Formats: sequence, C-alpha cells, structure tokens
Amino acid sequence: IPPIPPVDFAKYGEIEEVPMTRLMQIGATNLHRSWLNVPHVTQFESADITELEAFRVAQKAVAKKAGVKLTVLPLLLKACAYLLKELPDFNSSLAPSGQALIRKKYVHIGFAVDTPDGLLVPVIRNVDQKSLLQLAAEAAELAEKARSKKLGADAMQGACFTISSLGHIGGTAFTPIVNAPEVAILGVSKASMQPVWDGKAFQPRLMLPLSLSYDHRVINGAAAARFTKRLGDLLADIRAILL
Amino acid sequence: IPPIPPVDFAKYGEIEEVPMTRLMQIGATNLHRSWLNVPHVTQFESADITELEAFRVAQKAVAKKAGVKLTVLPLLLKACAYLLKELPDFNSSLAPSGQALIRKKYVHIGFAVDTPDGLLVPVIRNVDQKSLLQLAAEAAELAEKARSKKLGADAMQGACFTISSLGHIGGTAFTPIVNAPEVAILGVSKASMQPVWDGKAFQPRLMLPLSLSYDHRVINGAAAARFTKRLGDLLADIRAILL
Amino acid sequence: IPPIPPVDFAKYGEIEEVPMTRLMQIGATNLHRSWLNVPHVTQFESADITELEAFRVAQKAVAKKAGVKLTVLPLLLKACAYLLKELPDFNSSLAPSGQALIRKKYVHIGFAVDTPDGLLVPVIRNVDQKSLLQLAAEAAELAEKARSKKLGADAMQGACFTISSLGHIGGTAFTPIVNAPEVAILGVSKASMQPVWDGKAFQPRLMLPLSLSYDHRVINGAAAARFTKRLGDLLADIRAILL
Ligand SMILES: NC(=O)CCCC[C@@H](S)CCS
Ligand SMILES: NC(=O)CCCC[C@@H](S)CCS
Ligand SMILES: NC(=O)CCCC[C@@H](S)CCS
Repeated sequence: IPPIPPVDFAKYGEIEEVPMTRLMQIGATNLHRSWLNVPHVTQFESADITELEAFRVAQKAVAKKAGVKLTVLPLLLKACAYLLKELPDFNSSLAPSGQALIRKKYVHIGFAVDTPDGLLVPVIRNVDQKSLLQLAAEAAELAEKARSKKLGADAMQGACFTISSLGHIGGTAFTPIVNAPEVAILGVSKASMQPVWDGKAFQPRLMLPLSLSYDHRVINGAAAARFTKRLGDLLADIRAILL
Repeated sequence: IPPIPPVDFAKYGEIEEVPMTRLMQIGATNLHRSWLNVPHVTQFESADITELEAFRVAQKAVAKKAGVKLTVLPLLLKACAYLLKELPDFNSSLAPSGQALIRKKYVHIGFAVDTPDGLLVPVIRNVDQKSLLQLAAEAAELAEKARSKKLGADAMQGACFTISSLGHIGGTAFTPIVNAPEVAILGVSKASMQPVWDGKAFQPRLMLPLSLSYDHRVINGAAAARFTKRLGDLLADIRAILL
Repeated sequence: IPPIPPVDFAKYGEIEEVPMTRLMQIGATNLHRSWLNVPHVTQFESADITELEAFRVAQKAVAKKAGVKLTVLPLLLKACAYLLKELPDFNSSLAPSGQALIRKKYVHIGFAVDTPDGLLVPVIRNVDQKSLLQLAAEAAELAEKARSKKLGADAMQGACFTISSLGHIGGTAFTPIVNAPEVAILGVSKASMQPVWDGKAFQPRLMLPLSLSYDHRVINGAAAARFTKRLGDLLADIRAILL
C-alpha cells in the first residue's frame, strides 16, 4: 500500500514529540490489520429501552445489596449471548483456507475498556450461562484490573464478539471496527428521549442507538438487519429470553 | 496486506466447521477487491414518501389486475434512472488508465437479492425505458429465478448502479459497499413515521432512509449530497419525472 | 491489492470517454492513499445551534458593514481551534517511525472547497488567533481564489485538521475521509428543526449534524465521543470560549 509522504511539520510552527506506549502500538497494528482484511459495513438501529430502564432502576436495591452496580452492559451482554446462539453465523470465524467458517459452540464476549495506556478488551466467558448480577460483578472486576494494568493475557482471549459502549460519553452513532478474527462488533451510543409514532400520536420513548459493524464476506446485508432487529426486540422486552 | 494470525479456536470450547458455497466465495472475493480499490464515503438522507405511499396503495387494484405487486423498488428504480441521466458522473466508470471516466449512455441497474446460496445481483436493462408495472413484473421474475438458481450469468452483467433494499427487514441506515467497477450503490432501509417541521409545528410524515455509498475518486462530496437531495425531491413528488 | 478486471462497457450500450483533470488525478491518488493507511471510524453527534443561529443573523448588520458575510464556517472554525487546543491528540500526526506522535503547537485548519477542476482544501493559519469576521473574510478570499485557479500551493499546506461542510447542499450525515497525515476531519451537513426533549415535552430546536471521522490508530473511541460532545456544547453556548 503506498505510504504517506513525511512532512517537516516544524516548518509551520512549534512541534513536540510524545511517544506511544507499546499498548498503543499493538492496538494500532491490529486495527490496521483488521481494516485491510475485513470489508466493513455498519448497520444502524434504535432500541426502545424505556421499560428496560425502569427495570434497571427498580433493581438498584438488589444490586446494591449484592455489591454490584447494574448498568446497561449486563443487559446488552445477556441479549447478545442469546442472539449469538439464535443466529450462529455471528458467533463464527472464517477458517484461514477462506473456504469454511468455524462455528464456535461457546459464547464468550469481550468489551472495550479505554485505559490511559491504551485500549484493552477483556473477555467474559460463557456469557450465556451467567446472570445479570453475575455479569455485572465480573464486568466491573475485569474493568478495574484493566485500568490497573493487572489484567493478564489469559483474559484477553478467544472472544466471539465485542460490545463497545460509548454511551456514557455521548454521541449519536459510530462505525466501530471489527476486531478480526471475530466477524461483528456492536457499538452502543447515548440514549435520548424520542418521539415515536404509536399509530395515532407521538409518544416519548427512551431510545438506545446501536451500530453493528460486520465482516461482509461472512455476514450479508439481510442477516445483519435481522440481528439488529431481533436485538432491538429483545431489549424492548427482555422477558423473551425466558421463552 | 498483513494476514490475520490463525487461532486454535477449539482451545476455548467446541467448534464445528461448515463450509462456504462457491457463491459465498465469489462474493467474498469481490467485496474485498472493492473494499481495497474504492475509497468509500456514505451520504445519508431521508425522503418523505407519505404521498408515494398513498399512491402505491391506491394502484393496488391495477397492479393486481396486471398480475404484479407494486412495492417501492420500481419507484426507486425509475427515479434513480432519471437521475443517472441528469447527473451522468454517477452513471460512469473509471477507465483502467486511471486518467479517464467511461460515461455509459445506457441505464441498466442491478438490485441485491439475498438467496441461501449467497448474494446475487440481477440487472434490469434500460430502466429508463420501462414503466412502473414493467419494472415490477421484471424485478419479481429475476428475483424468483435468482432464488431458484435458475438465473444465468447473462443477467448479472453490465449494470451501472445498484439498489440494495433492506427496508423489508428493518434498520435505520447502513453503509453499503460499492460494487466496483460501478461508482455508487443506494442502500434503502425501513420507513418510519416522523415529526417534520412545517414552519409552525411538527407534522407526521412517512420517511424513507437512504444511504448512498460512492467511490470518492470519481464522485466528490457535493455531487453526492446533490444526488441524494434530488432523489429525496423526486420521491416526494414523482410527477417531476414527467417534466 | 488485487485489481478490478476491465469490462468492455460498450458491450452493453453506447459509451463515451471523458478524461480527468490532473487535479482529479491527484485527488484520487491521495484519497486512496488515506483510505489504505488510516483505519477510519466516524462518530456522529448533533449540536443545538438555535441560539448560534439567532446570533449569526443579528450580526448581519456588522458583517455587512465589514464587507464579509458571516456563515457557520467561522463559528465552526473558532470552536474547533479552541478544542484542538483543549484536546491536543486531535491536533497531532503519527511520526513515520510509527512509535511517536508529533504534537503540533500551532492551529491551522483547512476547509474543503469543491471547484470544477476538482477538490481543493485551502488552509487558514492560526485560526486560534483570528476573530469571527477575520476568519469570515479570509475563508471567502481563499474560496474565490480556489475557484479561480489562482490559489497557490503555499496555501494548501501544513493544516492540522479539516472541516468539510455540505450543509449548503443537504444530507443528513456522511462519513468523510481523513486527509492523512492529519488525524481527524469534521463533516457538517444540513441543519433541521427537531423535537428535543426538555424533561417534560419536546421543544423544536435547530440541530446541526456533525460527522467526525478519525484515525483510530491515534484516537480511541472515547476521545472522539468526547470531542464531538465538547463541540456540540461549545456550539450550543459559544460564550464558553471566553472562559
Ligand atoms: N485490542 C486491540 O488491540 C484492538 C481492538 C480492535 C477492535 C475494536 S475494539 C475497534 C472498535 S472501534
Ligand atoms: N455480487 C457479488 O459477488 C458482490 C456484490 C457486492 C456489492 C454490493 S451488493 C455490496 C452491498 S453492502
Ligand atoms: N486535497 C486532496 O487531494 C484530497 C483531500 C482528501 C481529504 C478529505 S477533503 C476527504 C473528504 S470526504
């Protein structure tokens, strides 16, 4: 690929060189390796989380007793685990022969933690088997270890899918990058109150923005519109996971 | 381009290998070839289809008599054909010398059909010359042949532009991939009722999401904002095609 | 990277070859060089410009006296200059050793002008030091020289960031391409009146769409959600720049 020409930046004004941590360097290399290997498409969708929210907030007692804090990440993780099992091509990877997909029969999911040294993406194993408070507890442990450079490579491995949540900072949507060899990553941005047509008038409903990027060689356009559709349906009534 | 390292996926749990149809393999190869050749930009726009819809639904009698079913795809195809003629750089391809564009004086348009064996994109020729019921009939023939593996390579050739409609499944917008050597592809997602400001109050209007990806080497940012603008104008009052 | 196969386009109908200006050729080459070097992410956000607008329009007298026309571009430029100083990683470039960032202590910003010969991106130097009418005057000079092929290479150099505004043509959002070796570009599309929840009811507020693309090797997902957040905050009350 042609390089970018060097520029004497100091011709235009004062410059200063600060260097990158090896963590940044790693991160930089893996992203570019994904960018060039994966033909990327992003599917956007909004889910009605008005009831999910009200539930989150009512179980604040139970979660405080249990020592965890229930955010939207456990709810996101449980629903994606259920869907990674309904729609298995999302839970798979392209075999290196380019002629097969390796369907994984396990559901471990990673999630992005941005630490000062760089991006780390700790993996929770067997998301399909743990409960909302279990996942809430674990998510939090892994994140603190991640910030404290006390997370060990063991825990950064063999994930099937990634959730990257910027909802706590803001933004309307983004186009995340597939963390190859995985085939899809779900970006979650900030919830807003929004008018939604109820057949007769507009009701305010709390809407969560979802931005699913995928490896188009393995997932086609309709498979992906269907994944974000099912997920917005699950998040609107999480009781369907009981079914 | 550096490869992705192989991972022994079975270290993390049970895996299973299912293989790809040659159709998937083809599809995979062409997408990646586009991804690396075309610097991609996506322009988003929403069109007011409230009147187009009401028309669609009133001609249901006529279409049933004629044996076709009138969906939004014939209306999309007619308007894009008209615009591919108004704005010709969208109807062209970059000559392989990299120093010229081959402007095509014909308008054949392909459309994406997702079949079980993979993605197929049958082409309707001379869209500019056929009527809404003609295109409705033809769209449907080609799609059934496509699902039935009875579509022949003849019919997958020399298109100028592509429409990829996921509207029937859902989603808010997506970033489709230019089907090189074409220079643009129009993605259409699900229509929603939306409040639209009428200078004094918000009216509910049925809004169709449009996501136009283009080859930025041939189309610049303003040419593309102008194409989606004209198209939202045409779809708001399709009678302008008579002009 | 594999090439795209040549197609005898004339098998399908009449074609015509028109050639590209060297300006297009240049533009084409630089875009593709960016596309393959920069792993791109786009962050979307909307800013409430209702008060900024009303201000713009009240200073129409002053601007007419001063011979300039105050559009949104000076307001965009002043706020980005302030932020390129608050959040310095946006004002930097990746050193060619891949192991360092060159932080630039200057703020010159380029902006995209689409001329008939191709795209040109004149640079305003030391945006941080000039006032709204200064920048309004200058923006306009550079743009006319650009359209008149009277802009000289001097003026197309050593920018730190780019603003690409298609707001005057239309569109809802787009994904612009980082103009490498810069690390981010802000796309601005068309403002619309929109219902915004005020805790009790929806108020109409004039909303400006912002689409920030960045080089993910240098800027992480949260740094970028924070830049578009601060910018929507600055544009909502530009007096915070006085602080
Ligand atoms: N851990 C890494 O080194 C790179 C992670 C890349 C994949 C995702 S988090 C990109 C999100 S925009
Ligand atoms: N027919 C193919 O083999 C690939 C088609 C690629 C172009 C479009 S449909 C991608 C849409 S996201
Ligand atoms: N001046 C050039 O030759 C290319 C500019 C590329 C960067 C930006 S303007 C792309 C915007 S979509």
